[PDB]
Amino acid sequence: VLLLDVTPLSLGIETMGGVMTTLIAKNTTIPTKHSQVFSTAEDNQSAVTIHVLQGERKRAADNKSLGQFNLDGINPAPRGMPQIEVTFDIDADGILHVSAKDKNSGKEQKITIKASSGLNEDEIQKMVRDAEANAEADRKFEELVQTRNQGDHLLHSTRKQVEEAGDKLPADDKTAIESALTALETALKGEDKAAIEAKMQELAQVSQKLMEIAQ
Amino acid sequence: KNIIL
Repeated sequence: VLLLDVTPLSLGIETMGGVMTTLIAKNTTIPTKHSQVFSTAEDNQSAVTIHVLQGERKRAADNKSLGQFNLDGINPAPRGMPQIEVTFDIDADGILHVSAKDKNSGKEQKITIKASSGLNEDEIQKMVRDAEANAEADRKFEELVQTRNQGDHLLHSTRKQVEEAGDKLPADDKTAIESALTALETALKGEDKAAIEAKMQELAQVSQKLMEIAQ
Repeated sequence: KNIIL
């Protein structure tokens, strides 16, 4: 009632694209416990890395690392099908516990990060500093990462749909679709949002008949 | 390895 313990910077994890995903927002009163469900980036993926971040920057590399841990024992499945629940728990003593539970396999991996960990009062105000200074550049980096993920989705999603189709797809359409996927997969390698959107345009137009088949 | 929503 005269003071509060609060988190001075956001706390979350690295997700696909090297983006920070926030679990506990800046200026939250401790104690506190928040959960979110994540999944696997690629097929038959046996493990995830849980990289813990403190900071307000969107690029994971621009935030302070507090540690990372693996959870393995993820049973083979399509990507985005496994449920990896991540929980950030800060108790009254200012300790952050982070868990990852595979909701199928019941398995679990924690890390404990002392109250003393992370950036000091000075480094904090610097971080808030750069966040506002590089809001623009961070917005750009985000909507490129979103584009890259939309592309990747569209790419993997189409390839699967091409196999389930088999003989059902006209040779012509397969030739044209496979060319666009090869060029998208190339574009995804690079940093040029416009060019990824261009290969995503090229696919939509040539894939019209493949889509129909997926019925 | 890597992780997504």
